[PDB]
Amino acid sequence: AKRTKKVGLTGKYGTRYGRAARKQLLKIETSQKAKYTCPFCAKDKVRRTACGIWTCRSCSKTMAGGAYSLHTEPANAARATIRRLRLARED
Amino acid sequence: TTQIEKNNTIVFIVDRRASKPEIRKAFETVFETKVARVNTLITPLGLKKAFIRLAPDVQAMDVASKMGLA
Amino acid sequence: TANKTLSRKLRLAKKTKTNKNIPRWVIAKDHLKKTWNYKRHHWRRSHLKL
Amino acid sequence: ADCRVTCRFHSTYRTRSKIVRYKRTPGNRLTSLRVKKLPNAPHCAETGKQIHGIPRVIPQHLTRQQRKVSRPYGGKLCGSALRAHILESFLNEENQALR
Amino acid sequence: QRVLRRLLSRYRDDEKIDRHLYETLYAKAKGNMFKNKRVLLEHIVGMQK
Amino acid sequence: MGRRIRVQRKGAGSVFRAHVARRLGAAKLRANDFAERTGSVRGVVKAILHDRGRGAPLARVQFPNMRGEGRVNELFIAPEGMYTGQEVFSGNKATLHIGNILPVGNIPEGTYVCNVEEKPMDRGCLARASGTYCLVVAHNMETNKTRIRLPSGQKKLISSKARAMIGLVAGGGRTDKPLLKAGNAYHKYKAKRNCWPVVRGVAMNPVDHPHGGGNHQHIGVSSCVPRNAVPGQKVGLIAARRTGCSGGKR
RNA sequence: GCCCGCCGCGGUGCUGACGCGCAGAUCGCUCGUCGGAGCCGGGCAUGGGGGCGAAAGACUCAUCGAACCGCCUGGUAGCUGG
RNA sequence: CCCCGGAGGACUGAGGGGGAGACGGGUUCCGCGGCGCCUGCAUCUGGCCGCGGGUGACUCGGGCCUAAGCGGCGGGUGAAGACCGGGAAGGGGCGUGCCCGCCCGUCGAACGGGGAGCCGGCGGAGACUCCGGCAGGCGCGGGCGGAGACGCGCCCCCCGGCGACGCGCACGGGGACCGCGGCGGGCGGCGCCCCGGCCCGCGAACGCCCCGCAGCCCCCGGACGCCUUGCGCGGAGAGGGGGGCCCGGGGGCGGACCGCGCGUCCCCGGCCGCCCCUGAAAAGCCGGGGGGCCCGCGCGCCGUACCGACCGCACAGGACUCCGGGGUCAGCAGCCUCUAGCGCGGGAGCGAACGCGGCUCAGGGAAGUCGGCAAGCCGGCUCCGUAACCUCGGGAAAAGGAGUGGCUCUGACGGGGUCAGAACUGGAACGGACGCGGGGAUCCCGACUGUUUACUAGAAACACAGCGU
Ligand SMILES: [K+]
Ligand SMILES: [K+]
Ligand SMILES: [K+]
Ligand SMILES: [K+]
Ligand SMILES: [K+]
Ligand SMILES: [K+]
Ligand SMILES: [K+]
Ligand SMILES: [K+]
Ligand SMILES: [K+]
Ligand SMILES: [K+]
Ligand SMILES: [K+]
Ligand SMILES: [K+]
Ligand SMILES: [K+]
Ligand SMILES: [K+]
Ligand SMILES: [K+]
Ligand SMILES: [K+]
Ligand SMILES: [K+]
Ligand SMILES: [K+]
Ligand SMILES: [K+]
Ligand SMILES: [K+]
Ligand SMILES: [K+]
Ligand SMILES: [K+]
Ligand SMILES: [K+]
Ligand SMILES: [K+]
Ligand SMILES: [K+]
Ligand SMILES: [K+]
Ligand SMILES: [K+]
Ligand SMILES: [K+]
Ligand SMILES: [K+]
Ligand SMILES: [K+]
Ligand SMILES: [K+]
Ligand SMILES: [K+]
Ligand SMILES: [K+]
Ligand SMILES: [K+]
Ligand SMILES: [K+]
Ligand SMILES: [K+]
Ligand SMILES: [K+]
Ligand SMILES: [K+]
Ligand SMILES: [K+]
Ligand SMILES: [K+]
Ligand SMILES: [K+]
Ligand SMILES: [K+]
Ligand SMILES: [K+]
Ligand SMILES: [K+]
Ligand SMILES: [K+]
Ligand SMILES: [K+]
Ligand SMILES: [K+]
Ligand SMILES: [K+]
Ligand SMILES: [K+]
Ligand SMILES: [K+]
Ligand SMILES: [Mg+2]
Ligand SMILES: [Mg+2]
Ligand SMILES: [Mg+2]
Ligand SMILES: [Mg+2]
Ligand SMILES: [Mg+2]
Ligand SMILES: [Mg+2]
Ligand SMILES: [Mg+2]
Ligand SMILES: [Mg+2]
Ligand SMILES: [Mg+2]
Ligand SMILES: [Mg+2]
Ligand SMILES: [Mg+2]
Ligand SMILES: [Mg+2]
Ligand SMILES: [Mg+2]
Ligand SMILES: [Mg+2]
Ligand SMILES: [Mg+2]
Ligand SMILES: [Mg+2]
Ligand SMILES: [Mg+2]
Ligand SMILES: [Mg+2]
Repeated sequence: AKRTKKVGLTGKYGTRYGRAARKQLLKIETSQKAKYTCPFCAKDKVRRTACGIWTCRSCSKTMAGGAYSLHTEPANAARATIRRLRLARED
Repeated sequence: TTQIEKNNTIVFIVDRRASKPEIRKAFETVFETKVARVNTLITPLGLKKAFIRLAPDVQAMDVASKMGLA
Repeated sequence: TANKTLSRKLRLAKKTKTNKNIPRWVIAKDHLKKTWNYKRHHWRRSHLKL
Repeated sequence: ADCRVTCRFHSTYRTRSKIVRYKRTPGNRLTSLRVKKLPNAPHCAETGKQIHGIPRVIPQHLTRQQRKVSRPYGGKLCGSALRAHILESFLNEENQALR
Repeated sequence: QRVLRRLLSRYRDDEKIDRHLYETLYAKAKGNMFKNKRVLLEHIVGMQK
Repeated sequence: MGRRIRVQRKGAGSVFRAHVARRLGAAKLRANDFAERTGSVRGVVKAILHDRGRGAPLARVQFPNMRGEGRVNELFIAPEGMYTGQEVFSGNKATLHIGNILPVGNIPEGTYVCNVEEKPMDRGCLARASGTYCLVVAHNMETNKTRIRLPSGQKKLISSKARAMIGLVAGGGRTDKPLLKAGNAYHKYKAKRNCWPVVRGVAMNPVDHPHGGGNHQHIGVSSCVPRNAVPGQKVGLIAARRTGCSGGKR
């Protein structure tokens, strides 16, 4: 049976720190606890080990990524643009 | 005296700057005998004491008697 | 302390060695009336800093 | 009875190299016996896993035969790593000469 | 849970039950379906029948 | 008429020196040499590691010894997407891939770069913090200068033989999580410097600070101080063009 | 950096004891806290108009709105005593 | 005699008034003798006084290594004292003559790293140090097997390893401890009962053989399974069958009485969780690639006695760390206790006021007082039953009720206690000592945990996350 209605994993904080901070942390902490898909392993086993460091627990690659998620939107866009600029440098 | 009569060991005061090899050599050359092992300590007054065990085929009674130690 | 350097051991040893009274034959020989050696010390009320 | 014991080391500060166990002696007495730390065994230079075949003893106390394995890169690579290196070298030779 | 797992394991090995019945009951045990060993043995008879 | 204030005491060092114990070392680009200056050199990413006091991670990368036998170990600020066992390249002829080091003259307009040198060969000093980058804006060949955008948004001319690394720094988003507690701030600053917690000037006596004293806590004069004020006087807002919180900038 | 509670660490009230003291700050009962911005030991660093301070003008060896030691110095006093 | 002995009566109560170390003290240690001083009373006592004595190391520590640091460096600067510092033609192997080379400290830890020790005995005072026995370390002298995972002399350059590391609720294994019975040996009491009470029944380091869960690897082959308290794992090859390696451990033989249990402490194991925190270094020792080539003897220097005998002018203060039995119990709480140890400036008489620490009081119940200050009420466990408001997490033990002993039985869980139920019975009693919230309706201030005027102020003051310049 469901145990809380809204607070989710922020129920560890009790009544402290106010509503806006707890609302921000629910999102942040869910993101940083999630399992991600290993871009090499093929499997969903990547977990965070430090702020920007992600390890695949199956194939054991280590990767550099975001603070609280494996990929970031700026990096997605930058990688796409750099790939396009390379391809334009191939005649 | 118990130490000499059994355990075949004799007790001296020596110069504080003397090590175990020097002590063994000096006892051998002076008393014309055979040392086996040497223990040492410095007393609370600053003297050096040597426990000298002679060879298992020598009588400390006899060497100490020739000394005058009895 | 049970873990002391030889230099501190030797200076302590000299204090112990010299903490003594005037011999009686010395008193007779030198014709003394003062018979207490006032450079003696006792461990309970001393502050040897050696 | 009373089985309490006193410290065996020079000081009583209980660091990780000053750990003892307790044992009963033939004279009916409770004695303290030091518990040495156990060194790790060598690990793979490529993947960091324990090399198979070497006991967890400092090599100064092992005979020469006991400190080694019988393969090229015997104590340095785990064998999967050796296979991978051989394949890399040969196939790269093949793709660098003759296209 | 150790008592229930020991009994279910023995049967599957002896081939008293198949591997699929074994897995269905293993899950039901971890879900608190059985309060003791006797109730579990009766549920096995029924499934087998 | 007072004592020395807190900002005056930090310059001597003592308890205000950086906590550098168990740091991995200084992070740098590979030194420019003959082989990179004429061609390209190859390295392999060996590890990705966390550095004490630093938000972004570092990469330990191994190259061959180009003047002897053996190998050579380098520490890099890690671009996001770099991974253990990757092959990186460094030279005038390296390709356009995340993690490679190229002269900024050979890098096309529109590109994200990190760890950029402001003068050639100094080994990299711009856009080094987590999530930062520089854009390559334009090339002027005759003067042999490149125009870049710094993370503040300022524009700058640098030489075209200054080198950079392709990509953006990993660890981005770090500041979007609130510190919840005094304890989280305590741990964060314990990894860096003795700079925390902070006591306000108006909470002090006049001997300790120029904002101190009074029967109500209050500064007393304007807290905009001029640019040429002397040490001990230069507290508050230093040489402010304007103040207050109003919208509508750009 | 959750709650009751032992050692520990602290120090609320009795404006209790004591106040020619057990003591130049202690004792009894009661009380705050007890997984943490937690408590303890050793080594090391910062020196006087300087240091150090989650800020009380607090602390810097019973000394602090400027330590202690010797000297300048038998410092000067239209002021008190002889 | 407050000393010694015997008998009795008590206490400290395993976080000890016990047994031992680090620091500080420095001979306070031991034996014999003694009472001039001290031992705020006495003394035939003694840490006091006199006279003799006393601490033994290849294996314990220091010496070595490096930490945070500190010093040194052609020189640089300043009136000097001195302070500051890489840009300097900076040293080794050997064997002539060649060859290799960028530039510090045999300063800094008696808790970090660091080759190697166990048992029995002997003395007034020493022991991991002596003696006897049994070992270990470092030195010096007279190319093969397998299918495979794997099994069975050096020197230089480079690549590596060990040394070498955080926290946590659980779960698992070993050791020690602790209990319950059997059997052997010995006690004590005994008015009645008593095969029912008490004490003793011991096995080290080290060497050879076997045995070791988890975990990692090999072979076959190719998949709706395997599996934990929790998880976790598999075509990047599971399950099944057969193997390899590690495992601070256990057993057998040496060295040399018998079973069965819950629990506690310590270490270890595999996982899982956490971090804007990611949890030393070096000496020393070893491996890989490439290339060139049994028997004897010894192990130096320093510490080692004792003590909370230390600091507070001598003292209810202050003063780091080991080991940790039984009963009641949730328990390292309180209360009683085995082992061990037993001072605390002295006694006797009387039973006034007053005080200091305690106890009980009819009827009333805050009328007392600036003020319920002080005191008292409540309190364990199980069941029942719980409002406003709210940041939806709380409020909450809200408020309020009921039961609880002894004895004789019954049921449930795979030898072990727990949980549930019934009959009988006792002044109308039962958390019978001990331990242990009083509650509620509101207003002001500060969001919260935290900090502070050592010695008259703990707060509304400081800090804080957040916000802004
Ligand atoms: K001593
Ligand atoms: K003294
Ligand atoms: K002034
Ligand atoms: K000033
Ligand atoms: K000043
Ligand atoms: K100033
Ligand atoms: K100051
Ligand atoms: K601070
Ligand atoms: K502040
Ligand atoms: K002011
Ligand atoms: K307490
Ligand atoms: K107070
Ligand atoms: K009173
Ligand atoms: K007190
Ligand atoms: K608590
Ligand atoms: K300073
Ligand atoms: K100072
Ligand atoms: K001053
Ligand atoms: K002064
Ligand atoms: K003076
Ligand atoms: K002078
Ligand atoms: K003066
Ligand atoms: K005057
Ligand atoms: K005057
Ligand atoms: K006068
Ligand atoms: K006597
Ligand atoms: K000059
Ligand atoms: K100078
Ligand atoms: K040294
Ligand atoms: K050191
Ligand atoms: K240390
Ligand atoms: K040491
Ligand atoms: K270490
Ligand atoms: K190799
Ligand atoms: K000794
Ligand atoms: K009377
Ligand atoms: K009276
Ligand atoms: K009243
Ligand atoms: K009245
Ligand atoms: K009250
Ligand atoms: K109640
Ligand atoms: K009952
Ligand atoms: K406040
Ligand atoms: K708290
Ligand atoms: K507070
Ligand atoms: K006050
Ligand atoms: K106060
Ligand atoms: K308070
Ligand atoms: K207040
Ligand atoms: K304050
Ligand atoms: Mg010695
Ligand atoms: Mg103030
Ligand atoms: Mg001012
Ligand atoms: Mg708490
Ligand atoms: Mg509490
Ligand atoms: Mg005069
Ligand atoms: Mg004067
Ligand atoms: Mg008692
Ligand atoms: Mg004595
Ligand atoms: Mg007297
Ligand atoms: Mg040793
Ligand atoms: Mg050590
Ligand atoms: Mg002794
Ligand atoms: Mg360490
Ligand atoms: Mg001793
Ligand atoms: Mg009234
Ligand atoms: Mg507050
Ligand atoms: Mg005060």
